[PDB]
Amino acid sequence: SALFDTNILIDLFSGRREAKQALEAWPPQNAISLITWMEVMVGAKKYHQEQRTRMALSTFNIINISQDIAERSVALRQEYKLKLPDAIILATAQLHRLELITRNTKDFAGIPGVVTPYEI
Amino acid sequence: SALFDTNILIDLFSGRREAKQALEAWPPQNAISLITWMEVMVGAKKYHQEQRTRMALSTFNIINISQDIAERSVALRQEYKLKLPDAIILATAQLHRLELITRNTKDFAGIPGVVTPYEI
Amino acid sequence: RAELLREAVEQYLEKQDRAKDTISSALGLW
Amino acid sequence: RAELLREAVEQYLEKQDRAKDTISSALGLW
Repeated sequence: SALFDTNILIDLFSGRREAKQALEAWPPQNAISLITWMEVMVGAKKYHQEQRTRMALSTFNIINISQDIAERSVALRQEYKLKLPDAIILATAQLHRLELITRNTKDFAGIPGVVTPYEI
Repeated sequence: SALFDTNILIDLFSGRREAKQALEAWPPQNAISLITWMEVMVGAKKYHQEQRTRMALSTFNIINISQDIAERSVALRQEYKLKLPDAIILATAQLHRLELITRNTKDFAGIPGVVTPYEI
Repeated sequence: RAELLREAVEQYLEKQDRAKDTISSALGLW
Repeated sequence: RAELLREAVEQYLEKQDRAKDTISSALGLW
């Protein structure tokens, strides 16, 4: 019932228990952006886990970028002064009515529908 | 019969005749990535042209990101040492068998299927 | 009966334990 | 006849002149 940003997934695969508890705090049918998928899969190749990381990611609902999301991303970038991939993920969460779970307080604080589960 | 990178389109809308001649050098049914669409539309809002820029962009074939493109983008990033949005656009061009027309020599030189039409 | 309940409880957990299995296997994978 | 030709030539340009019209209208739009 929630969308997860790249940073948490990276933390998970990197062995942070904090990330494990972030995912467990939300019910299955958890979603990620196709961007997050690509960003994570890049790390999988570097650490040579590509096959097993893919099977783990495939348990997530993986949301591609519609033009709905494209339109919203453009708007959100101006409104919230966001980097574009941040905007696309935020747009993805909004249109599917999901809460955005992210470690980024800097950019996303003060934006409704955003939850920062942990810091360090 | 070709895919155009963001920089040329930005140049066009910015009144560079060099960009006009780049587009004219290639036949209609020219394509752009959905990324390029978003990057350009961001500029349209800043300069308040959003409506008219959209009608111009709609003449392009606008290719969204399939998982084919997602897979290829990941691979190309490692191989060619590319920034990810560069990789996605290159992946988009390859899978649709289009030449990539771009002002970026720095990143894309030595990669087949890439044409740099002009410098300055 | 219900008994429609309790077959709600499962399948309701797992789901929540492939999830736990997916997550736990994913932790420190790299 | 052909005459199948020359109705190939047009519609073959435009296309190439909405394109020129699209491009020319887009130049310096901002």
